Amino acid sequence: EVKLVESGGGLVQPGGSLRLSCGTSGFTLTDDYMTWVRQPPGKALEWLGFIRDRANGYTTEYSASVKGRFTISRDNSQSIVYLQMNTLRVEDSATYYCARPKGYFPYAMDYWGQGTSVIVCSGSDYEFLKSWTVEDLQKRLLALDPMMEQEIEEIRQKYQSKRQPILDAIEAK
Amino acid sequence: EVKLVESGGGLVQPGGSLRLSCGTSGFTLTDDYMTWVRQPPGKALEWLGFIRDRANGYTTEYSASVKGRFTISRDNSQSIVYLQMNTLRVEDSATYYCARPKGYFPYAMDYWGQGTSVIVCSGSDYEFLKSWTVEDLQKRLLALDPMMEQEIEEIRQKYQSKRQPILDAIEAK
Amino acid sequence: TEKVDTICERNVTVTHAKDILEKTHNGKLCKLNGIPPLELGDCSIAGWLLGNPKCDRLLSVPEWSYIMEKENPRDGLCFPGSFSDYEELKHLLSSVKHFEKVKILPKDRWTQHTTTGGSRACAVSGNPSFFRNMVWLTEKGSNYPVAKGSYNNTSGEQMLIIWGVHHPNDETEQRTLYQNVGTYVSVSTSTLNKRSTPETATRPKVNGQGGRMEFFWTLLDMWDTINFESTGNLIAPEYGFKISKRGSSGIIKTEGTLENCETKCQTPLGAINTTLPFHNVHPLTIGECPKYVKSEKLVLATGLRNVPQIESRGLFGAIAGFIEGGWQGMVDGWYGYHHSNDQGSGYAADKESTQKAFDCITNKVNSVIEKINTQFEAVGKEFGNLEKRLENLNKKMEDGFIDVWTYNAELLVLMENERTLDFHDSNVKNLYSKVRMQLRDNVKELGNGCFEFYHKCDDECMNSVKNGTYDYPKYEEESKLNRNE
Amino acid sequence: KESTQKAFDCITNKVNSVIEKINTQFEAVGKEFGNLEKRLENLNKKMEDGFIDVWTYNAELLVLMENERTLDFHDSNVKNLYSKVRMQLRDNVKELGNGC
Amino acid sequence: KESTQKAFDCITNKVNSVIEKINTQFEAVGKEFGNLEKRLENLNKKMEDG
Amino acid sequence: DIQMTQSPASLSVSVGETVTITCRASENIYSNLAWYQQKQGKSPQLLVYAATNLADGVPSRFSGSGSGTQYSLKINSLQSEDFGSYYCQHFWGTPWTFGGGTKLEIKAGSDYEFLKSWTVEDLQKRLLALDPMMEQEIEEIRQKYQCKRQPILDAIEAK
Ligand SMILES: *[C@@H]1O[C@H](CO)[C@@H](O[C@@H]2O[C@H](CO)[C@@H](O[C@@H]3O[C@H](CO)[C@@H](O)[C@H](O)[C@@H]3O)[C@H](O)[C@H]2NC(C)=O)[C@H](O)[C@H]1NC(C)=O
Ligand SMILES: *[C@@H]1O[C@H](CO)[C@@H](O[C@@H]2O[C@H](CO)[C@@H](O[C@@H]3O[C@H](CO)[C@@H](O)[C@H](O)[C@@H]3O)[C@H](O)[C@H]2NC(C)=O)[C@H](O)[C@H]1NC(C)=O
Ligand SMILES: *[C@@H]1O[C@H](CO)[C@@H](O)[C@H](O)[C@H]1NC(C)=O
Ligand SMILES: *[C@@H]1O[C@H](CO)[C@@H](O)[C@H](O)[C@H]1NC(C)=O
Repeated sequence: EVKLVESGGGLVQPGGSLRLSCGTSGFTLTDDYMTWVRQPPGKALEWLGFIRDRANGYTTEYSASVKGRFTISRDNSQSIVYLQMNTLRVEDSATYYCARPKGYFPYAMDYWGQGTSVIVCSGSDYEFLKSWTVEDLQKRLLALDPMMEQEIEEIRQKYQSKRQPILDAIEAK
Repeated sequence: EVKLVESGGGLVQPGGSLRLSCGTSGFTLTDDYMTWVRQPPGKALEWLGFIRDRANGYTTEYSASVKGRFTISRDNSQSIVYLQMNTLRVEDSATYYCARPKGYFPYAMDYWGQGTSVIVCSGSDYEFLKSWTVEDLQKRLLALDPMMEQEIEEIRQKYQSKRQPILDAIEAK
Repeated sequence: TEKVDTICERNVTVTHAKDILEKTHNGKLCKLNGIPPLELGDCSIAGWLLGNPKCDRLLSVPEWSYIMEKENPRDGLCFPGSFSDYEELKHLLSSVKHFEKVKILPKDRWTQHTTTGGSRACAVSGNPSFFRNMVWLTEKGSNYPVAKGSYNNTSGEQMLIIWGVHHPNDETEQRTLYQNVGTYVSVSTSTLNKRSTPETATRPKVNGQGGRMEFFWTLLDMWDTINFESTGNLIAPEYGFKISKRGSSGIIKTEGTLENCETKCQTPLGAINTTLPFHNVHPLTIGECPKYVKSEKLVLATGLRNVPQIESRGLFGAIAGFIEGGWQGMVDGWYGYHHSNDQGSGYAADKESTQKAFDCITNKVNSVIEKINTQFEAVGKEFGNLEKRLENLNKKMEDGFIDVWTYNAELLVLMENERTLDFHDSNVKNLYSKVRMQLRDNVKELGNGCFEFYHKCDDECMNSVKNGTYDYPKYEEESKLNRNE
Repeated sequence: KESTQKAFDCITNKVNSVIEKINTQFEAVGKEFGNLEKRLENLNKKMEDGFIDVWTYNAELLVLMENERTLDFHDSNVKNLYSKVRMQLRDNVKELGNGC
Repeated sequence: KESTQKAFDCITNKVNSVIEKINTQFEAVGKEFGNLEKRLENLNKKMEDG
Repeated sequence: DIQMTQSPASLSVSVGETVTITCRASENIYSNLAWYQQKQGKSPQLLVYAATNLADGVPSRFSGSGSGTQYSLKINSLQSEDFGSYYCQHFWGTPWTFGGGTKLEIKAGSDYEFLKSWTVEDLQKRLLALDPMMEQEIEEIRQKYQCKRQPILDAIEAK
């Protein structure tokens, strides 16, 4: 009953760097095939890379797409493994899972953490964007927030509209 | 080395009731096939009935003669089993043994207590017997006791008469 | 469906299991081993040794095998005071079963001091009175001659002599009681010497009195003459508690009350009567009763792994072997043979081997039981407020042992469960092997555990196979003839 | 895959059950004793020391036994596997005698 | 010869490993306690006895 | 309910060779059987369970055999201590009925005019096994006469 915790992700500018980490609770007979995997919000789950234990060298096996971009290694002294984000792109936006096969051999990636989302949204160029002073930025803030709410209450009320089935079937047995 | 103790029997009027009990000492791996058996002084040993443990219901298997007369059940809270005597008859006079197979299966009724005698002697009718006052009863008491002794000393001296073989063979090597 | 835990798996289903942890207790404080307890009730040990007004039913208590006591004995030590070395006295009581409250120094001795003891806080329905065993020396004739009491041991056993001194609250009150100041109380025995000096000072109002009683207790071992000497403030004992016998008693801090039973053990929650070797009821037992372990259940898988089979029957009249799993239809014993002869099919156990296995299990648990023989009278000692370290030590020590034994119990059955389960499996293999090695070349090893013969085998030869006397050369020629074609 | 997963589950459950059974004093801080309490101090030390020794035993020997408990267990599995196959191929195999 | 020597080595190493694992208090001398330290004495006894 | 009897009913024979006690059966009790020795004055012991297996205390002088509805026990070397009631009991049919039982003694050879050449161990064997059933008969007369006294009490307190 080992709980894999993880942290590090959030909002990052493209081309930045980030310190992802997943750490392990509970008594693991082995933490050999430590693995980092990711799932974009598009639900195309893709495997990233390895890291192993003392016994056979702290070797790694990265995906071809991420051969040199991300770097996986562990600082074994506190039973945590780090993944470095470098040279970030828009595609990197995904919820990242720490994963691990229980046996000494790979049979099932069968311990998954809650996942940490990482979000690299485009349109952050400053070709024309830094020209505006405090006032223009504040005015677009005060024009974008209200529509933010009314849109999300609209989505929540239509979710309620598709959810009354439960509200009716409870009294309908 | 479990010692089966038992108690309850004695002198009972016909048609009465009695609380026979046998209890268990020592550490028994199971007390499953608890069993009540009896041997009349005529040495025709006859099996009476069962009682089992939690695992398969406190079921019973009575002899056909004693289907409804005696009732076997256990009060497991103090590791003792009771047998109720109801509707007693003259035939019920017997030394009653608690017995039990050691294994989980019946292979030998191989734990027997010292036994408790129960004695239902006839001739206790009061068609004509209650008429006598204290004096007649006392006089037949004082006429039946002396012959009681002289008869039993007669039997004991004839037992000695048949027992001198040992008294002679000890000095005869 | 009795499930047991083993070293390898968890919640394994077994055919039979014998829980060896007595989790249950009747819950009533009952007489132990024929000898009734000492039903104190609301009076503390000090209250009984002094004889408060609140409990005068104790003036001659019959022999007790254990003592009870409420957690806070509201009706003990009526006069606000202390009790020097209370806990040593309680621990001594833990090893004493019967007192006899012999006279040593009656009120007749003190003809020069008024023996009238008075106390508002310890009143008897509004009247001033005092502990029965203590006499409250005061001045007589506006004078306090030097009290000089003595005693020579005569009863042939250690006598508990209990006395005390009074710390008055006022100099005026000191003098109005004893008519002198600079008072001392000397108590000397052949080994004890103690010269207490009462001091009068302002103390917080407790039960209306500022002054206190210091109480001391001692043992007159063997013809040890005791000498009380005082110029006041002494609270003399008129009652020396000779101890009738040694023994093994205890103090149970329980609020219950005595009822009628007969139990060889007794615990603060309730009595224990069982043949099991462990119990998680309460550590502070008394007498002949089993070890305590912090566990919740200890199930010994005496049975064998209860694997059912698929039950595809009625087609060919024969059954599948032990490879696919056990037979629901076998009731005669753990291990056996199903013989599908031409005279009629049928199961039949192997009585000898299953009896051997049951003897092995029983001897295993019994040997474990015999090896466990530890401290019997694990009663709970008491410690004063300034002995906290010691108390902690005690606790830790005691607690450590419980933990160790819990381990030594739990893991044991854990290992033993595995020790048993595969053992059963082993037996079956042996049985199979034995049969396979007694039927060298006359059987088609049907591969599910069976043996389908080459020669027409009546019930007699198969009965011979069961009991290990099968005659191979008798059927060798016919079996070879059938096998060749 | 199936049998090796079963074996790994057995090992993991074994060590985990050992782990759960071990639950002892938590705050084992060190008490202090004055110069005239030397006896008491020694007692404490001895008591504490004894427990350490016991647990050392109860640990060391455990893994010792458990190591044997495991090793032959593995060997046992292989025999079973072989036996199983040998018992599923009744008379269609030349038992090559090296395990094949 | 080979197999019986292996078995004897196994037995000898077994008993020897048990022997090495047992290393406890050396100077288990008996302390003394005064009459008013009875509790402490009992504690000691119980501890040691345990 | 099945029929089970000791065909060689209660007998008397000397010591030192085989005695065969046989047990019948109405239907197929496979081999589950029990052979009980009962010394007069003592609780029954156990000799053979499953019709051939010896008890915990192996006398090395008893043996069993049989199958189906036909069983037997043989004492290959009878001795003085082996005197008592012998019972066969079946455990197959739900009524665990017992056998008729067989008594074993000597043809009046217990007196020294017959066992002059026998050993001396049987002397203390008989000394050990003599008293208890002598008391048992004494208190048997005592209990029958107490039950004969009981009506007198019943009528005394009746009025
Ligand atoms: C009073 O206290 C004394 C403490 O010394 C108790 O000890 C007894 O003291 C007397 C002398 O006072 C001794 O008795 C002697 O006994 C021997 C025995 O042969 C005899 O030869 C002497 O002539 C003398 O009588 C002895 O030390 C001791 N008595 C014993 C131990 O029996 C004394 O017992 C106390 N008085 C009582 C309890 O009445
Ligand atoms: C093992 O079981 C076998 C078979 O049950 C027994 O060995 C011998 O079996 C034959 C059966 O043909 C017995 O011969 C006769 O049997 C018939 C009917 O069963 C019976 O009516 C005859 O009186 C005669 O006994 C033969 O007696 C029997 N041998 C012995 C020594 O009893 C035997 O039960 C077992 N053999 C062992 C344990 O060595
Ligand atoms: C207590 O248990 C024993 C068996 O250990 C039994 O002999 C005795 O009768 C029991 N006493 C009771 C239930 O009062
Ligand atoms: C107990 O056994 C049941 C049987 O199916 C199982 O479902 C459950 O998970 C077990 N409990 C455990 C392993 O803690």
